[PDB]
Amino acid sequence: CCPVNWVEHERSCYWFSRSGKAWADADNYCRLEDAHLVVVTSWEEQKFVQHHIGPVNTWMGLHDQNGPWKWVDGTDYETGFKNWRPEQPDDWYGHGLGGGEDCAHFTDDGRWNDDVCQRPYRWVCETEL
Ligand SMILES: Nc1nc2c(ncn2[C@@H]2O[C@H](CO)[C@@H](O)[C@H]2O)c(=O)[nH]1
Ligand SMILES: [Ca+2]
Ligand SMILES: [Ca+2]
Ligand SMILES: [Ca+2]
Ligand SMILES: [Ca+2]
Repeated sequence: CCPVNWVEHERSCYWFSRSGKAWADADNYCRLEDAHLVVVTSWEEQKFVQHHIGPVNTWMGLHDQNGPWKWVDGTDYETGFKNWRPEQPDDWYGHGLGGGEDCAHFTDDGRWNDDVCQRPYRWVCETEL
């Protein structure tokens, strides 16, 4: 029951961009497809997403723009799956672009990093069947 060009996996439909957008734009894009930026809640889901994105920085539906870490669909961050890269998240200001780092993305090895929301990265949308 996924739309055409979406990939079905464990009761979810995924769409993998082949272009980049700033996090807020990627967020708006997913919402307009009645979907959200991918919410990763298991090791199995992480591996599935990694397979399709490859070694490329890719936005996910996890951010801390208004304070504590939140998943875009309300999934609790504290008791949920996490796959941060060691020493991440670090809310780095050293990039000199203003602010810390408020948006999460999969890195080239799949592990997560918090980065500057304005960066154009590829993204993944997810909808639940
Ligand atoms: N402290 C520090 N972290 C860095 C530096 N360059 C990159 N990073 C980190 O590496 C991430 C990119 O993979 C950034 O979001 C930061 O967390 C640097 O010069 N200093
Ligand atoms: Ca999910
Ligand atoms: Ca932050
Ligand atoms: Ca970081
Ligand atoms: Ca950039």
